[PDB]
Amino acid sequence: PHFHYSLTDEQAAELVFKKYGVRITPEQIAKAYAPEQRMSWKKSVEVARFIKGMTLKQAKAWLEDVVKLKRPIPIKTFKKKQAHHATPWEGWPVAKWPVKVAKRYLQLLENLENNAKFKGLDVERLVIIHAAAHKGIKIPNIMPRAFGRATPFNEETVNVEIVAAELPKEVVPKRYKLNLVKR
RNA sequence: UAGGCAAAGCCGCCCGGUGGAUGGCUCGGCUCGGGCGCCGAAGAAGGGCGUGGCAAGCUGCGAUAAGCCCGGGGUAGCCGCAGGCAGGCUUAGAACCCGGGAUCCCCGAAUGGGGCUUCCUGCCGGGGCCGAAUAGGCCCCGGCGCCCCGUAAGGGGCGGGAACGCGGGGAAAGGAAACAUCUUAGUACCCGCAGGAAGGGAAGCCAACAGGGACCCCCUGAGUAGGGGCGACCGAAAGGGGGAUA
RNA sequence: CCGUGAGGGAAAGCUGAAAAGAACCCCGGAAGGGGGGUGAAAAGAGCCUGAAACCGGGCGGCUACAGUGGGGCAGGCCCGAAAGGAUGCCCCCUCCCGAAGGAAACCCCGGUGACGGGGGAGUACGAGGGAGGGGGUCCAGGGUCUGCCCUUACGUCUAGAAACACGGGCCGGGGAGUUCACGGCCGUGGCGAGCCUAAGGGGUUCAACCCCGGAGGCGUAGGGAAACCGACAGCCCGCAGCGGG
RNA sequence: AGACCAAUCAAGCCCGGUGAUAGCUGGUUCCCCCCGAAGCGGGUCUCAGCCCGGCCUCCCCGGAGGCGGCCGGCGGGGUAG
RNA sequence: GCGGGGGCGGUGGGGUAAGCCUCCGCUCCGAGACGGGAACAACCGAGACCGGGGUUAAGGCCCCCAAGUGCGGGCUUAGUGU
RNA sequence: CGUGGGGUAGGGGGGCGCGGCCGUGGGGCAGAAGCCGGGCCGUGAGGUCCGGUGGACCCGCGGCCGACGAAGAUCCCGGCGGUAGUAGCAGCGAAGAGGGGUGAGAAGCCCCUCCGCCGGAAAGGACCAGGGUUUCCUGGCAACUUCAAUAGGCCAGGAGUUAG
RNA sequence: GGACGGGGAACGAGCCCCCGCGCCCGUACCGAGAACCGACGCAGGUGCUCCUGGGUGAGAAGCCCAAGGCGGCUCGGGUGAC
RNA sequence: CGCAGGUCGCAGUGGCAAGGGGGACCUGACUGUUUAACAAAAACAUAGGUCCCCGCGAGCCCGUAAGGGUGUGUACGGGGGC
RNA sequence: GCCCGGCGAACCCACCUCCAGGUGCACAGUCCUGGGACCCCCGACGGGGCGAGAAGUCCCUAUGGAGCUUCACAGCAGCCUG
RNA sequence: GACGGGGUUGAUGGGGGGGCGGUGUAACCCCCGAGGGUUUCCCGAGGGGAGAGCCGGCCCCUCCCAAUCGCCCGAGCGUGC
Ligand SMILES: [Mg+2]
Ligand SMILES: [Mg+2]
Ligand SMILES: [Mg+2]
Ligand SMILES: [Mg+2]
Ligand SMILES: [Mg+2]
Ligand SMILES: [Mg+2]
Ligand SMILES: [Mg+2]
Ligand SMILES: [Mg+2]
Ligand SMILES: [Mg+2]
Ligand SMILES: [Mg+2]
Ligand SMILES: [Mg+2]
Ligand SMILES: [Mg+2]
Ligand SMILES: [Mg+2]
Ligand SMILES: [Mg+2]
Ligand SMILES: [Mg+2]
Ligand SMILES: [Mg+2]
Ligand SMILES: [Mg+2]
Ligand SMILES: [Mg+2]
Ligand SMILES: [Mg+2]
Ligand SMILES: [Mg+2]
Ligand SMILES: [Mg+2]
Ligand SMILES: [Mg+2]
Ligand SMILES: [Mg+2]
Ligand SMILES: [Mg+2]
Ligand SMILES: [Mg+2]
Ligand SMILES: [Mg+2]
Ligand SMILES: [Mg+2]
Ligand SMILES: [Mg+2]
Ligand SMILES: [Mg+2]
Ligand SMILES: [Mg+2]
Ligand SMILES: [Mg+2]
Ligand SMILES: [Mg+2]
Ligand SMILES: [Mg+2]
Ligand SMILES: [Mg+2]
Ligand SMILES: [Mg+2]
Ligand SMILES: [Mg+2]
Ligand SMILES: [Mg+2]
Ligand SMILES: [Mg+2]
Ligand SMILES: [Mg+2]
Ligand SMILES: [Mg+2]
Ligand SMILES: [Mg+2]
Ligand SMILES: [Mg+2]
Ligand SMILES: [Mg+2]
Ligand SMILES: [Mg+2]
Ligand SMILES: [Mg+2]
Ligand SMILES: [Mg+2]
Ligand SMILES: [Mg+2]
Ligand SMILES: [Mg+2]
Ligand SMILES: [Mg+2]
Ligand SMILES: [Mg+2]
Ligand SMILES: [Mg+2]
Ligand SMILES: [Mg+2]
Ligand SMILES: [Mg+2]
Ligand SMILES: [Mg+2]
Ligand SMILES: [Mg+2]
Ligand SMILES: [Mg+2]
Ligand SMILES: [Mg+2]
Ligand SMILES: [Mg+2]
Ligand SMILES: [Mg+2]
Ligand SMILES: [Mg+2]
Ligand SMILES: [Mg+2]
Ligand SMILES: [Mg+2]
Ligand SMILES: [Mg+2]
Ligand SMILES: [Mg+2]
Ligand SMILES: [Mg+2]
Repeated sequence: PHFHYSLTDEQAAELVFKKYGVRITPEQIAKAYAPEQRMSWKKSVEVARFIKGMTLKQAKAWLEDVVKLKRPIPIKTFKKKQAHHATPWEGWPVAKWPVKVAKRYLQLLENLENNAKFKGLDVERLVIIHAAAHKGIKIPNIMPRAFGRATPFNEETVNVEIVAAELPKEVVPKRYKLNLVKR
């Protein structure tokens, strides 16, 4: 089945003008989709939020450091009973190192890099403008319990969509922006 | 002081994901009316197993195994559900439909005898094979159930079928605002036995001095007479009108 | 498929007119993704439409010194194309009429006084209803937030429910006075000292419809257990109505 | 030990009678308009039910009187004190 | 519908008493909105079709809170009391 | 005209909606039903229109009939939440490590070395019932294994049980 | 298997050599802390049912080690508060 | 299996393995059995004691019946109580 | 256990609740009058939420059961007798 | 999570040397040893001497190794009373 994006190319350009002050055409937009990935759905949402507004190289470098357990990911929404940690950013103490989710996002970023390159876009000026994860279909399974009862033990898959735009180099951020209160 | 100005969180709309509602559809169901109505030792119904080039299920079929023969209809396509890959069949008339035949494994009333495994095994007669042998052994085919009728030759019963029919055995729950007689009910259910229908049927009748005229079924008589802790409740018959008529 | 067994037993329909069932290029270990195609439409084989709950993203409003939901009034921000008004709405000014109600300054009389009374004055004003002029730009409606005022979840039995009385996590779909017989009564319709046919029969354009069928049922008379017997227009009061004054 | 007789025993399980019965408990689905109660008396194996009256409602007949108040005339009464 | 309940009155009758039991009567709640009583079915006021204007009822008028730090006399020293 | 306007149970009177039928009048591929949002009308049940989506049926009016209206029944069936990236994946006296290979990818698959546990046995040898292909070979990783996987009692294809 | 009897033939063995025949069904694998039953790849139950070397020791006890098997009673790492 | 001598340790059945003991009362004699899943007991049973029905075509018990159990038995026996 | 990586449920859930003293179907998160609180997150606990679990087994009621008893009302076998 | 110290302009952890401490005297060598035998050059539990040996989640000294390379946050402007 085909999966649609929450945002069409026409509104992606409109969003780019609203956030960067520049006008671009749908020819400067690259997309990729990773349907039904077997990974944590809550941590996928946190990753998509964090890498939005990064350049593609910035997101790749950070995620490659999550895999090595050298940089964490902030957990803003799914934080009940999650411990605090020292963080490289400012304004939020709840952090995780989702290795499995990071590896899948790196494959999606690899597909997105190719899709932009195939269009002739300059990858150094590619900026992630929209990222979203969705709970996909469930793969049902049961866990036998005590007293003759069985309870659900499900694999909830994740649909990840990503859209990036090629911006003029004079408006592209050159460093990480890591004030999470202001972000 | 308020704005630029933002945490986590809240509300609303749009888009997406999830979900499968709604709407439309319908080769399915249900109800009613009409027809038609038995199958089985000539081995049934039911079941098991097998059967397709690639085939698991369903459907069909039975080692001749989605099929064989003859005839009629039907003419050019065909190889079931089932839209694939091959290879074939068919104008010397197929597929398909209808009638008649052939084949029809094992179990099954199952019937030579067993059967704790739908498989095993005996005797007799005939045949084949191994074998030097005519011995011995092995294999194939046929007969071999019980109870009966008949002098015998021979013949009969058995099992099945959605409901309906005939004979017998035969409750309780509930109701009676408790409950026992009673009712429920000669019901549920059980046992036996038939047919395409069964049962009934040809006055030791009914009536009332006037007369009907075998029987069954329908309408009525009638919730009347009558039965009944005369309570709950139960409940005709003759007569009259019809279906049909022997 | 469940139970040793007697027995018990689900869920599950829909591509398109036509496969035209997605060539080809790039990426991926692969599921697959991007580009590019087919078609009227992706309707993409996880296949019509594709709601809500639910989750993600975007947008609008709020957000860390202020206790929550609902209603009214006033305001902030945002939407306000169509289907509503724009002959609108708002402000100012002027004019007219005006219900119930209705002052004040000031003069006079009283009281220690709060205040009362006569005049001013049924005036100024007053719900609303009419007419005109100047100025402005959207108004209505909607989302959200703030201020002020008001405000004790629902369903239920109960004398008494916000109850520390019980039931519901949410959403969708489903989910409860029916039919026959008999009786009483009502509202109408047909016929009327009569009313209706039942089963059934003939025809049909064949369960409809037309015609036949009066058996029987109820009514026309009651009293009595039964044998048995078996019925009014005479007088008064008087509503309606009619006639007289 | 009223143990155990297939997770079942002061009387198994399966299917049937069977939609057993329940004066008891739960539920009973759209809108507006008119009027508007009762928990009293009597009887009942009656006391968580039901029937006959009181109280509600709707329709019809009938046809001129009626009475939660007061005054007076004529009566009754045996309480407070 | 045949479970009633609150206020007041019959020293009702009973009971140590009871937000107690059992009668008699008016009213109210049940089935009655609203103002006052701090909250509060039945205490006080009062009965609501909808919108608006006005005036009163109970009760209140230092602030919370609309309206008086209202007027004369007297008492209390306990924050009694309100 | 009314010193008319509260109301539970209950009685009485009128209307709205849903599915079909008998009539009548219409709409629809120049877009029906359904669906999302919105304006207008009605006290209200509800009606109607607009924009979007959709792709073939539907509606007004009169009459008639019902398998006819849900917020609730520890209601039924399905779906899906918060809980929550939480509990558990400890306890029953074994456990791993280094190097190499394979592979897209290796703590975990294969080989060696080191370390450990059983040894009258939750563990080695045999084997009944029961199971029925789980056996063996080749290949594989969507699902399955409380984690991983290139492994496997899993999946696909092939094969295998010999008696005086 | 033997003995004790009865009947029959003229041949003929339990010894030696030599010839022939022996049907039908089962046979893989697990046999259990993952192949059985318990909804499960379940610390239970079935089956430890039958068998087991050396040292110590009374011992088929425990402990240690062979033959033989296992690291699959199918999560890993860090920290060293309560 | 014993004797003599030497000698070390906190500890010599050094780990492993492996009884705490005594006095008295109540109670059931004892071993045994029991509420599978809250009771293991003083409850049940028991050997022993005693009573009853019975000479067998009996006594007691099962079956609608045909018939059956005790009984392939016989008072030193079968059945039934305490 | 806690922290990291991986898998990934359930109970329960009208909505969801700072404290005091009142009031009320007499034991209030939601009403009244006060007192406080910058918001969010982690660990822990078990005082409260008349916490969750289970249509109270206690007790009563029903013209409800079951089983058991006998000197209940009846009935049927079995045995004895004509 | 936080907190505190150091971060080359440095003794922050390790290594090395030294101090202090725990245990109890390793190896090698020499002597004694109940007794027995290849007769007294061998066996032999054990005792003595010299040397301790092993070890430190403590202290000092010494740059030998590592405190590196790097990644971020951050006010700046208006308006009214
Ligand atoms: Mg179990
Ligand atoms: Mg997952
Ligand atoms: Mg935020
Ligand atoms: Mg057959
Ligand atoms: Mg046979
Ligand atoms: Mg027959
Ligand atoms: Mg019945
Ligand atoms: Mg009865
Ligand atoms: Mg009874
Ligand atoms: Mg006949
Ligand atoms: Mg006949
Ligand atoms: Mg009868
Ligand atoms: Mg679709
Ligand atoms: Mg507009
Ligand atoms: Mg307009
Ligand atoms: Mg109650
Ligand atoms: Mg009560
Ligand atoms: Mg309530
Ligand atoms: Mg209740
Ligand atoms: Mg609940
Ligand atoms: Mg007992
Ligand atoms: Mg029984
Ligand atoms: Mg019974
Ligand atoms: Mg039953
Ligand atoms: Mg009224
Ligand atoms: Mg009740
Ligand atoms: Mg008088
Ligand atoms: Mg007196
Ligand atoms: Mg009463
Ligand atoms: Mg009273
Ligand atoms: Mg009531
Ligand atoms: Mg008040
Ligand atoms: Mg004031
Ligand atoms: Mg009214
Ligand atoms: Mg109509
Ligand atoms: Mg309701
Ligand atoms: Mg549910
Ligand atoms: Mg959940
Ligand atoms: Mg844990
Ligand atoms: Mg061990
Ligand atoms: Mg392990
Ligand atoms: Mg060992
Ligand atoms: Mg041992
Ligand atoms: Mg073994
Ligand atoms: Mg294998
Ligand atoms: Mg293999
Ligand atoms: Mg397999
Ligand atoms: Mg074998
Ligand atoms: Mg296991
Ligand atoms: Mg070995
Ligand atoms: Mg762990
Ligand atoms: Mg020990
Ligand atoms: Mg004893
Ligand atoms: Mg027990
Ligand atoms: Mg015990
Ligand atoms: Mg005893
Ligand atoms: Mg004695
Ligand atoms: Mg005695
Ligand atoms: Mg974790
Ligand atoms: Mg109180
Ligand atoms: Mg509460
Ligand atoms: Mg906690
Ligand atoms: Mg109860
Ligand atoms: Mg109960
Ligand atoms: Mg009673």
